[PDB]
Amino acid sequence: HDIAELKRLDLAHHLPAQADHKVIAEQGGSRIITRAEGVYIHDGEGHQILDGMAGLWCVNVGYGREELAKAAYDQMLELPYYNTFFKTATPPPIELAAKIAQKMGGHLSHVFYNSSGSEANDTVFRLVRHFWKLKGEPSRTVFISRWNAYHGSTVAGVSLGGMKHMHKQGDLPIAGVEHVMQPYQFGDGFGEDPAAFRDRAVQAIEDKILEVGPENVAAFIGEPVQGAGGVIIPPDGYWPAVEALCRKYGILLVCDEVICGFGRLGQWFGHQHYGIKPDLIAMAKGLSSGYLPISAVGVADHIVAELREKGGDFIHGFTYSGHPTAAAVALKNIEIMEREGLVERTRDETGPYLAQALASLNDHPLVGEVRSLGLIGAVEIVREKGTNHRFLDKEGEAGPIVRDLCIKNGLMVRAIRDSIVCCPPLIITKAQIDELVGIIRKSLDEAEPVLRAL
Amino acid sequence: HDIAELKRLDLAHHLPAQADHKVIAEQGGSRIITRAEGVYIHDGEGHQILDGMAGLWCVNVGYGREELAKAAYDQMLELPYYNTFFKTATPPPIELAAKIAQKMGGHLSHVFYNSSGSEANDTVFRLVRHFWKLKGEPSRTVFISRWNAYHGSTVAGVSLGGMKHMHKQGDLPIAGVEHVMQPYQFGDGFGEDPAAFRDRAVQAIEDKILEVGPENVAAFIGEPVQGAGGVIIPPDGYWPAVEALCRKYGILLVCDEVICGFGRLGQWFGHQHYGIKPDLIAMAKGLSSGYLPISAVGVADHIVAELREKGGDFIHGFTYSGHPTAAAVALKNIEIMEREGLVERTRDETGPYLAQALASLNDHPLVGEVRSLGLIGAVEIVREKGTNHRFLDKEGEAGPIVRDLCIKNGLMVRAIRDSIVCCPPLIITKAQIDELVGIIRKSLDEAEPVLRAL
Ligand SMILES: *Cc1c(COP(=O)(O)O)cnc(C)c1O
Ligand SMILES: *Cc1c(COP(=O)(O)O)cnc(C)c1O
Repeated sequence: HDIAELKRLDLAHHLPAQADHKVIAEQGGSRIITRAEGVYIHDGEGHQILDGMAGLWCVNVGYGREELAKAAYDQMLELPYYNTFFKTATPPPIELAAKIAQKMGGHLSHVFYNSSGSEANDTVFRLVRHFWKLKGEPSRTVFISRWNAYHGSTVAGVSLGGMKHMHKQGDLPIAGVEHVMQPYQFGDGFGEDPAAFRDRAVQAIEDKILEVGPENVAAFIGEPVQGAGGVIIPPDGYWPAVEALCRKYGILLVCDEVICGFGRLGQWFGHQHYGIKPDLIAMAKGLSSGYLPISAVGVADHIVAELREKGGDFIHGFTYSGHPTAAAVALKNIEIMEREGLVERTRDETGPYLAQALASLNDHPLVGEVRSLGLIGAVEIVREKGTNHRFLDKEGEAGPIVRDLCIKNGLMVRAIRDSIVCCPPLIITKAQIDELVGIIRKSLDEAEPVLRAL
Repeated sequence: HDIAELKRLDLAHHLPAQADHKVIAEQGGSRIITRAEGVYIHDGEGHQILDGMAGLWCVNVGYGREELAKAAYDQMLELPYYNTFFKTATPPPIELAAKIAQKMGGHLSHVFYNSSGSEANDTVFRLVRHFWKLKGEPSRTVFISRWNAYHGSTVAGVSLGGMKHMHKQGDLPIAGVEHVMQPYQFGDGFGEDPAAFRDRAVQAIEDKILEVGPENVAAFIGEPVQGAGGVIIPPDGYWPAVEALCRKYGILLVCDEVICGFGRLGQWFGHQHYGIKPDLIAMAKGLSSGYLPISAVGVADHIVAELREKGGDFIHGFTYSGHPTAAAVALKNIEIMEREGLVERTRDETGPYLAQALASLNDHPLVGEVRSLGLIGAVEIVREKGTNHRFLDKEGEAGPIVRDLCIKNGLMVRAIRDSIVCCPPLIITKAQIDELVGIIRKSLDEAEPVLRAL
C-alpha cells in the first residue's frame, strides 16, 4: 500500500463516520489500518496496536478467521444474493434465524433482518407502532428512552438515543420520543445509597409514563449496559424494576443488545444477565464479529401472532434484509463462539480476570472508579481522589489526553467524556489483559503531569 | 437442502421483508431460492426462473461471479473489518471512494458510506440539515419529495418516500417533509400535451416551495426514474426544469440513484442521462451488484468545504460505514462493469433492444403502454385499448394476476399497481430479452380470459 497516496485519496474523496473533517484534514488524512490478526491491528507505518475496542465493540471472535472468509466465499459462489420481498427466502437467513432464536430464548422466537444496528431500531420503531395498531390500541405511540442512551445513527436511532449534541444535527428527536435520567451512579448518584439511586432512576421512567399518559406509551427502550454513553453499568435491581414497571402499564420492553449481545457481558445477550424478558431486541456488531454487515430484531411470539393472524403487509424491510452471504458468515461466527465456549469463557474467566486486573488501577492518583462486566469496562479519571470531580470542572478534557497516550503506547481504547473504556475481543488472553491494563497505567502516569498543569 | 425443513424453520423463526406474514404462513413458508447463475435463479423444487428483476433491482453484473467471491475472501483474510470512527480508515473504502468519484463526475468529489439505500437517505437527511446550519441558514430544514416516490424503509426513508400506505405504519412522515405530484403521464396526464403536463408537475414543486417559504426549504429529492413507484419515466425536459427550479431558490438538489445508478439507465448514474448536477446522490444495490451490503452518499465539493472549513464533529455514521470487505467487492464489481463495458452496452445495445422487444407487445389487447430506458421498463395493463382505464376501475387487480402467470411461466417480474415492470441484469443477452418479452406475452394471453371475467 502507498500509505501517503491512500491518505491523499482519503482527504480528496472519503468522509469518515462521526468525525471532525477539519481535524482529519489537519492530520493529513485518516490513519490507515492495513492488516490485523488476533487482537492486534497494524497501521500504514507499521505500528502494532492492541485493539482494546475489538474494532468497534464488535470483533468478538478476533481477527484472522480464515473460517469466516471461507464461509463467505462458499455462499457467494452458490447464491450471493436474493431478496426476501417476493414471498422468497434463502437457506442461510432461515438457518441463522433458528440459531439466533435458540440463543435468544424466552418468547423471542422470530428475527427480522437488517444490515446495521441503527436500522434494527428503525425496525423496532415501526414494528412496535404497527403492533399496537394491530392490537387495536392506536394511541400507544410514544417511546421512552434515557439521556446518554445510544441507539444508532439513523434519524430514528438518533431520536431514540439521548445524545443531545447528536440530536441537534438533523433537528432531532422526531415526535413521540421522551428521555429520562440514566442510571449513572458515579456521575449522577455519587454518595447516594445504590438502592435509593436505582429507585430514583426507575421512578423517573414511571413519572414520564404518567406525564405522557400510560395509554399513550408504546414501549421503553434501553441498553442493558450503556455502551457509547461510557460503559454505564446500572445498579443492582434496576432492570428487574424496569421490567416490573413495563408490565405494570402494559408497555413493551425493548433491549438494545447491539454491544451487549453475543458474549460481551458473559451471556448470549445482555438482558439474560439481568433475568428480564424483553419483547424485542436489537442486535448487530458481534452478530458477525463485524466480518460482514448484518443486523436483526428479535421479536416476541405474541407480536408475530398479531402479524400472522390479522395479516396485512408489514411494509418494512431492506434490500439486504436476510443477505445470504452475510447470514452465512453470521451463522459460522456463532458456531465458532459455541465451539470455543467464548460466552462462558467471558462469564467465568476473562471477565473476572479483567475485573481484578482493572482493580489494580484503583490506587492510581488519577482513578476515581473502575467498573466492568464481562469484557466491557471503564476507568474514571478524576482530579480529586474520593470524589467524581473532573479536571477543569469540564468533563471531556482529561479523557482524550489519556486516550492519546494509550494509543501512542500501543493500545486502542476510547475516551467517553473523562472515562477510559475497553471492549476487547472475546479471545483476549489473560496476559493480553495484563498488557492492556499495564499500558493504561503507563499512560495515566504520563498523563498525570499534563493534567495537573491544566 | 432439506426444503421442507427450511420452510418449517422459516415460519417458526423468520419474518421476511415487506411481506404479509399471514400470506406466507398460508403458503407453508417462503419459497426457497437455493442457487443462481447468469440471469437465472433456482428454487427448492427445481424450477429455473429467468430473473427479470436482477435480485432486487440490483444484481447488475449477474450471478455466478467467482471473481467477486474471491475479492471478499482475500480482503477478509487480510483485514475483515475496521472502523472509520477513530480518525482511522482502511485501503478498500478509500480506493472505492476515488473510483465512485470518478464515475460521479461534476462536483461530486466525496462519498459517505453506509450499508443500505435507506441509510444513505438518512445520511442525506442529516447532512443536508447540518450543512445549512454550518452555512448560517438554519431555517432551511424542509425536504420536498413526491407522492409515489420511494426512498427506503427507515423512518426517514419512509418519510422521504411518498407511499401513503407505508407512511401509515410508524405514523409517518416525520416533520419537515412535503410531497407533490409525481410526473406520471400515463396515469395522471393521459391525453395531455407532454410539455404542459411536465410544466404542471414542475409547478407543483414551486407552489410547495412558495407555500413552505423558500427560506425554509433545504432540498428537493427525487429518483431520476421512480423504481418501486412503477418505473415512472418523467416527460422530456422535466429534470432540467427541476434543476433550474432548485437553482432559482438556492435549494439543494438530491437525486436518489439507488436503482438508477451503475448502468441501469445507460449511464453510471441516472442524473447523468438528464444532464443535471445534483448536490447529493444516494447509491446502493448495483453499487456491489448486491454481492455484499454497502451504500454511499455522493457529496458535492461545496458541502465538504463547509465540513472542512467550519470543522466540528459531523455526529453521523455507522459501525459498517466503509466496511473493508464490502468496499473491496464493490470496487471489483465496478471493475467488472468497466472491463465488460456494461454501461455503454446498456446505452447502445441492450437498452434499445429492450425497447424494440417491448414495443412488440403494443398490439396486445391488454397493453395500454410500454416504456423503457436502458434496462428498466414497464408494461401497462388496461381494460380498454387506447385509454388508461383499469380493470374493475380499481388499480391493482389485474397486475398480480399477470405477474403470477409470468412467474409460473418462468419469469420473475413484479406488478406495481397494474404495471408489469422489469429490471434484468445488465449481462442479459438479446435472446434472453426475447425470452423475457415472450413470457410476458404468453402470460398476458393466459390472463386475458380471467381478467375479462372479473
Ligand atoms: C453500535 C450501536 C448502534 C448502532 O449500530 P450500527 O450498526 O452502527 O448502525 C445501536 N445501538 C447500540 C447499543 C450501539 O452500540
Ligand atoms: C431500494 C431503494 C431504496 C432503499 O434501499 P435499501 O437498501 O433497500 O434500504 C432507496 N431508494 C430507492 C430509489 C430504492 O429503490
